[PDB]
Amino acid sequence: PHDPSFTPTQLAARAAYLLRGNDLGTMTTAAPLLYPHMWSWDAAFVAIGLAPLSVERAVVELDTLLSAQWRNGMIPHIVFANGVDGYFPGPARWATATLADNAPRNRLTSGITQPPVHAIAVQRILEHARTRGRSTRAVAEAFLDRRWGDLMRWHRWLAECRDRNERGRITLYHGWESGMDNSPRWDSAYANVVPGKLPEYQRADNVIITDPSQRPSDGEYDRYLWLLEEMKAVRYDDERLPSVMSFQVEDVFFSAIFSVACQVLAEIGEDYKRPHADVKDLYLWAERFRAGVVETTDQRTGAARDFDVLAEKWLVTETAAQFAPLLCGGLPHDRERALLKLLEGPRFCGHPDLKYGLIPSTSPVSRDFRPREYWRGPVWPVLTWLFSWCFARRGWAERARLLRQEGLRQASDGSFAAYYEPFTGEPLGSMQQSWTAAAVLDWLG
Amino acid sequence: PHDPSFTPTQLAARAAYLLRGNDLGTMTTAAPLLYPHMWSWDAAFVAIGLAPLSVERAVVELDTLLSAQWRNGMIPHIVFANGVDGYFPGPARWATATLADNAPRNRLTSGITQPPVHAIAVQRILEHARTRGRSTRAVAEAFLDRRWGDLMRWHRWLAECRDRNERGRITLYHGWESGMDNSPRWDSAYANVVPGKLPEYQRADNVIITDPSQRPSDGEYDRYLWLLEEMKAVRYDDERLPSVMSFQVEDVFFSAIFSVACQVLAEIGEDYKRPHADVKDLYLWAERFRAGVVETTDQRTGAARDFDVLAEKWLVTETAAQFAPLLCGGLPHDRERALLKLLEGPRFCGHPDLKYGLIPSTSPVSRDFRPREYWRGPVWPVLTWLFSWCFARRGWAERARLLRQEGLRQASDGSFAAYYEPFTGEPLGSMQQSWTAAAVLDWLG
Amino acid sequence: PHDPSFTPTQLAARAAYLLRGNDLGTMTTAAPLLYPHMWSWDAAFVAIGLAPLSVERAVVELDTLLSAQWRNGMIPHIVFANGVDGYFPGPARWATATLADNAPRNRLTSGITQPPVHAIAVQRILEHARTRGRSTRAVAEAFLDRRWGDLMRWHRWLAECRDRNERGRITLYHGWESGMDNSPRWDSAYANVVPGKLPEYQRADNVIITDPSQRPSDGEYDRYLWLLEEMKAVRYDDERLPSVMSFQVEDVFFSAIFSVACQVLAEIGEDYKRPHADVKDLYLWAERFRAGVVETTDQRTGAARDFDVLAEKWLVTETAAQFAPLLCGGLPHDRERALLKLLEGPRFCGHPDLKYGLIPSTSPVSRDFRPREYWRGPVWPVLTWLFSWCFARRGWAERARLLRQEGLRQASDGSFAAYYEPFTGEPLGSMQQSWTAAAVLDWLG
Amino acid sequence: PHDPSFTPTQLAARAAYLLRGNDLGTMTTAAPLLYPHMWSWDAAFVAIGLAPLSVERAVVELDTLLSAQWRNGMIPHIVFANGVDGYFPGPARWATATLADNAPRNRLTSGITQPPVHAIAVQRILEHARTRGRSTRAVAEAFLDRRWGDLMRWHRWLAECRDRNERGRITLYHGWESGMDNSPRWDSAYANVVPGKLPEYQRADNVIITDPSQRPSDGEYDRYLWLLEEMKAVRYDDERLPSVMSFQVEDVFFSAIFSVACQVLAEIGEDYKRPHADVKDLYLWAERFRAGVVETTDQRTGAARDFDVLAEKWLVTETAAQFAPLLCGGLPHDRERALLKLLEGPRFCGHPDLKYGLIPSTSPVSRDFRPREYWRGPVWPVLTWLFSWCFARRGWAERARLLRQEGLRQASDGSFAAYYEPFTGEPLGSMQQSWTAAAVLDWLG
Ligand SMILES: O=C(O)CO[C@H]1O[C@H](CO)[C@@H](O)[C@H](O)[C@H]1O
Ligand SMILES: O=C(O)CO[C@H]1O[C@H](CO)[C@@H](O)[C@H](O)[C@H]1O
Ligand SMILES: O=C(O)CO[C@H]1O[C@H](CO)[C@@H](O)[C@H](O)[C@H]1O
Ligand SMILES: O=C(O)CO[C@H]1O[C@H](CO)[C@@H](O)[C@H](O)[C@H]1O
Repeated sequence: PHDPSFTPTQLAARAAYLLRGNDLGTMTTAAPLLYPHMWSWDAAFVAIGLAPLSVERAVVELDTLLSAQWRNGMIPHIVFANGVDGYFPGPARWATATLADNAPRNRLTSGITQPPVHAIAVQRILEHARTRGRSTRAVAEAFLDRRWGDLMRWHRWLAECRDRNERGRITLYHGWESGMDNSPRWDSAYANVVPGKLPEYQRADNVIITDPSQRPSDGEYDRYLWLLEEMKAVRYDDERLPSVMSFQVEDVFFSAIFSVACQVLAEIGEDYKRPHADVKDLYLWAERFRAGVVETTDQRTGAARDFDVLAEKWLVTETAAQFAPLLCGGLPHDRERALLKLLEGPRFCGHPDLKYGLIPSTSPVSRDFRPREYWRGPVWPVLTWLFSWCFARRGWAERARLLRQEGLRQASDGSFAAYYEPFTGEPLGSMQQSWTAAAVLDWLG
Repeated sequence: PHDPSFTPTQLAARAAYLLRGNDLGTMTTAAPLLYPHMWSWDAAFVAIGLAPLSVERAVVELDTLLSAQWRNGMIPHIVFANGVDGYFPGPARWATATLADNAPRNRLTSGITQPPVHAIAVQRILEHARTRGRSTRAVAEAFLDRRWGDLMRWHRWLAECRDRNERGRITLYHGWESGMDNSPRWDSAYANVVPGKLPEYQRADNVIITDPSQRPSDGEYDRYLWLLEEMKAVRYDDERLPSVMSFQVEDVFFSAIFSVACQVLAEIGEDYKRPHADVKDLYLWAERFRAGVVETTDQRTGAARDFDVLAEKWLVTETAAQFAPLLCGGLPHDRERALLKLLEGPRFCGHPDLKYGLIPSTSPVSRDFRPREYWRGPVWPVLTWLFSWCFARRGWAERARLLRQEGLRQASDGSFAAYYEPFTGEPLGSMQQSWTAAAVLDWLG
Repeated sequence: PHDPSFTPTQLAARAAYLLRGNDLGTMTTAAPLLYPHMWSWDAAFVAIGLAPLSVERAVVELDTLLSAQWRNGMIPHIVFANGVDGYFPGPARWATATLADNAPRNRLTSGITQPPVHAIAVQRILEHARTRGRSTRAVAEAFLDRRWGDLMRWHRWLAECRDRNERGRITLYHGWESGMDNSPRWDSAYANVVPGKLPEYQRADNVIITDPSQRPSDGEYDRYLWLLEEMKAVRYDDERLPSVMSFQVEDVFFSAIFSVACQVLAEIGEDYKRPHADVKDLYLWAERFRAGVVETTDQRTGAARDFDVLAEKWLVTETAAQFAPLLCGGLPHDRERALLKLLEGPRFCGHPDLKYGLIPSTSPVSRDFRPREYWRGPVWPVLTWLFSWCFARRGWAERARLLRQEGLRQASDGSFAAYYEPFTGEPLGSMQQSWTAAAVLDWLG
Repeated sequence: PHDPSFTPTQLAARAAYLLRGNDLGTMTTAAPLLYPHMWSWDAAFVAIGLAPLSVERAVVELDTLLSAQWRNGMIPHIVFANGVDGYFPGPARWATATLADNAPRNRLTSGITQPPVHAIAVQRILEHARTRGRSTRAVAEAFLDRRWGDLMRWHRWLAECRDRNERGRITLYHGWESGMDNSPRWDSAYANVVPGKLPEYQRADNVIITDPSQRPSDGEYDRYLWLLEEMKAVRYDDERLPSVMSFQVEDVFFSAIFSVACQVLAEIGEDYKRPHADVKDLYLWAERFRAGVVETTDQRTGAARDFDVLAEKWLVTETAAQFAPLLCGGLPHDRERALLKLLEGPRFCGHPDLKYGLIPSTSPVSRDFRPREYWRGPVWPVLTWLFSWCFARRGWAERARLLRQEGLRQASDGSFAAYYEPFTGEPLGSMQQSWTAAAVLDWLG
């Protein structure tokens, strides 16, 4: 009644209880109702949240994700659970098992990718394992032995097939690959997707999630599905995709994450005596994509811009993706101070109506802002976690601590919502979201 | 390495993670390997540990236990899980489904009982539910509606069938019913059990638990099983059991718990407008068994004694059961001060070699003390929990806090062992014990 | 900014910082400017707050107060700091140094008393000292050797001089002695106090606290000061006050505190082998004042009433003092359930407009309620602490816990105010009150 | 008894209690009896410890130190408390009031300096103040207005007067200025200090700390005091010290601190709009001293070496000062990995006999190691704090965390010692050291 918040220990217990409840055996669902399968970057966050509970089970999560890796290195964004339906588009719609020569054997997966946060999860598992003694270190190190080459092939497929022109930015062929499906970032690119006649479909996500204010519209999923048809018509061939996709964007946030991931993976490889050629490639990619992120930035504010490859125009929007350069580094001193000022000022974390000092997914003063609508305004604990972890790595200890502290306060209701209304703090969307429990577990220490 | 202990939040998360991992769906195993079924007083502790995580699931645990209640009110001490084997004596050995007219339908259970801590679990669920708002209160109150009469019938069967002469003490027909199977308390009663030819058996608990120093011997399980044959030969008939059992003891610790349970259940019934006749009976039983506990006590020390009904002699041993009167109250002032002095002095919590200020199951200076052997010396977190909760209820706030604090320190290794070596703090016995996680969760708040 | 409150460690640090900043050397001021001297029941709370910081300095605080005890055993309610002004009425107005034959020789004091919480402070000092090792235990035990006789003389003075008819209630000759100067409890008794020729004066208290809504009015002060003239005219002679005092009330809250204090001090004397005749006297007084409190109570609700000795009339008001019987026990079971229901319902802690689940000094629905006016409504952390500590001693562990939780949450702003607006939570009166810091330190542990 | 340590809240409270008890009013003593005056780098730590208690009082502590700054910008290492004795050498021995033209007019000080951690204290004060609201921010900002020029003059004095050749390292004329009086770093430099006619004296430091194994020897003090005679003979003239001083060493640890401090103060001047020419100077010095530190380093391990200016020889010793480059950055990637390996391995933090995972002041395997002797081996919480804070600024969040965790665990005894025996954990030297309390308060948050 008077205080619906949970104590830190009650909150940690409930978060761990949620993670174990979402565990199907070898994979954790992204969320029981809305997302009853394994999602790629949710799984990396899940592995971080499991690392304080069981290094063995955190490793199993990544082991299961990488068993679904495509022949060519791509980590698909969904690994479908054995016979679980409920979700759409499902494996039948994707048809990767019969169409894609690179699809894995005895996993059903999607045909698209998602951001490479996995090296970060590996670092956190390693750091936990080193606090727990010899046998737990053995587990983490045996994992590195098993999966280092798979991780390299993941990073190499991004660097060679989604940055074909060595521009230092990752090209996406669907907004789902950004992790921020309905972000204002992609409105103008989706606006140029004109679909033909697409096979008949019954939407599945809105049956469970009632409120249309906290879900995407019906015109969105028509184009969302047309892109799937385009990929199918070329059997998900990497060499043919540029010739046919009606959606081709360089995602600057995805690219900054990849830069950071490369640097983290490189330092792991140094510490664990991995092949020198692998470490050298990872440092080369880290620097290339740092450079590719900085090339997009506004000269006065430092704001990073996405790039629409088909239209050949910078996508200028006011979302949290503008702060990509803060994650990977590389901006000139003055331009970075300018970007921190934007982050902390009234267009983002300093907006006077915000309940928490946290980063809204879209600026409240932007014309595209919708306080309830996924990535068009709400605050996402997973973004708070990622910014706070990257800020700590830049040496911004106090900024990272402020994000953690406000993130823990917002999460203390124990809804483990995927996102929160930025003004009222109302939990929104799916409750029971695995990666919000994971963020809380990693924060609480 | 330097500090193998977990922080309070890490420990709470791991405890909740263990409880959810031990959940079969509607019941929680007492321990994954050694005890893969539902045990009666473990389940009550499990429900307490679940109450901070999910009032709904805490209620389900007790709902599942009471669906196995016998026609006559007895709560059996094991509810066997659907088809899980591994344990012995199993349902085949017990044969209650075909022999006992009172056995439940579509549960497999044992034919013996275990201490009535369930009202305490109900209180803790109620107290949690009242902090969580209207819908969670509705769940707890709907449970009371469903199960109040079952709880009354539980208490009434103890009061009328295991205290047939209204002496205010519970008679047991097997040491397993005490919850402290191999306690020195029962050595002289087991010594008078001479068995015939008992059906051939292969012990199951020692296959998983290697060390014979932390398990009971082979002569113990021969008599343990002979008693089972005696109960079978009279189809578990309550009226016939006194005529035939070779083991009949009044358990003073069990009786003190029942007294406390009656008082707790009575106060619940007052608060939730249960029938007046039920509340009045519960207060009558609380006072009868308080009186029955006090009648056993040594006039100088207050130590409570068990009673061997067949031998007609007070069982004088130096175990933690001597402190039964401290739980239920009723001793004269001076005699209670004397008993607290014994509890805190060098024969128990004040012994100079103890690692924690906690109650050893048997006094280290006793001839029967074995530092590694179950209830013959080790410290059990479940006993710490129960003494600390009962002490708080007597108003001994500081004593209760000291027990909690030392219990949390001992448990901070995260083994969730059932018992610990009293001198070195080594975790012993089964790890992953549900009710040790439960105690930690309730303590941490 | 986004959350003004402090973490538990920051709060504990700031409480300790305040307590040391108010330390004049051997005494601690009740508040820096408003109350720049030693108050008697504040000093007990101060000693409780110092015990986790320094047992040696906690003992010093009580040594200093007891060095000011009158020759007849009275502990006076103010011990003035040498050569400190800024509080009225000061030493010159009281004129005890010149008029009172029983006043101390090396100290300047007031000529009235205050509630006997001192034994509770001695119990907290002893409980802290027992956890800290041998040299610290010796410090606490030497304090007992040195001051047990003084504590007995304090309790004996109250029992014989302020309960001359052995009614088991404490008579007060000034509302200041209740600790609740402007409580509605005293309104009708004050209306019968007619000041005669009262020598001129200027308040100093409302030059520091200038908001007129937070302190008593001029008219109330004229009566407060006139009572001093009546005492001074008989030179503070115990034997003459009944014949001359225009204010004579039996204070049931003070009486319940005394009952508890006697029982606490008796238990200490048993533990530390004090003379048996003293322990016997203390247990006798504990019971006598318990019965005297219960004798006052409403037959339906259990509410305790003060008694106007001059008017020979029960004083019926709706203040926190009604709950006196919950502190000391003694009510029939049914009427204590009713009384608890009154405490927890809409007239007190369950009032729907309260910011915290705490006890307002006057019921929000009483005609006498004033949300800002001292003891006429505001929430006082000192009352919270006493209720929570005494509840825990009754065995009401969850009730005590909830009051402690809500008190920490209210106190988390770090103002250390003496009282708070019950609806908005605004801190009122003087900031930096030592006994609020002390409550916070004891709660946080 | 069973666990001597304190909870985080009890520890925080006791740290704050100590800091306020050492407060003389406008300055805080370094330790009650041993160091009963204001030491310069202790005072910076004191200001860090006060910032979560009172921004106003933290600012006062730095105001008091800066009011004692010399006319040429030097911050002297002792500001003597008015009319306080018990420390030698006191104001009369130093004779700065009479001999030093640059000494302050309203203050008595020493005639040597100490490391410039002051800018780090200003950053912590500002970070605290930004979380506390408008009036508190104004207090911190007014401090900046009032003292920025003084801080610049401090940094400028070091950069121009103690690095006259622009080598980017700070020359010291007394081992006391390093903060590490008896470090093995200075042994060979001290062996070349020959006292002439040295006026008689009695130590006061080893009358308080009487165990001869914890303080420097008589022979060391004769050299310490003779250096004072050489300074006094040239009236503390910066321009003459190079010609007369028998002790002239470049201190690489002091130099790294200065590099960090310059960078911190530059960042503050940018945030708070200080003159651009000042920010430019600070960034220039930051880089110059970073390069001067790196120039000293071992080509294989990265270890930094001090330089004996008179002997023109690198000083190779195995102390914590070797790790100077980790504070300020600048090493090539490979050699910093080597240096981190040295810090974490068996020669320092990974030595198998260490009670805590902390940095001993001298390596346990060095011939110079002495487990009790001041800076020749003991673990100093001040070093832990500086390393952990600077590590976090490098982005090594887990390394910084581990040092903070081990430092809290060592400090949890509440002794607030300045240094600890590396193997047993025994607190050494003076208890009640303010800057250990300050580190604990900052760590606990
Ligand atoms: O891809 C989709 O169909 C839906 O995507 C949403 O759910 C995923 C699982 O939680 C997240 O991985 C995404 O970030 C989020 O936007
Ligand atoms: O009954 C048995 O066969 C074995 O009994 C042991 O295991 C049970 C499950 O943990 C506990 O309920 C008992 O207290 C404990 O003694
Ligand atoms: O006695 C007075 O003159 C003023 O009294 C107030 O201040 C005292 C010091 O905090 C408290 O002890 C009282 O309870 C409170 O009513
Ligand atoms: O300078 C001195 O005479 C004595 O020096 C010691 O005491 C100081 C105060 O704590 C510290 O600042 C030094 O680091 C430490 O070495």
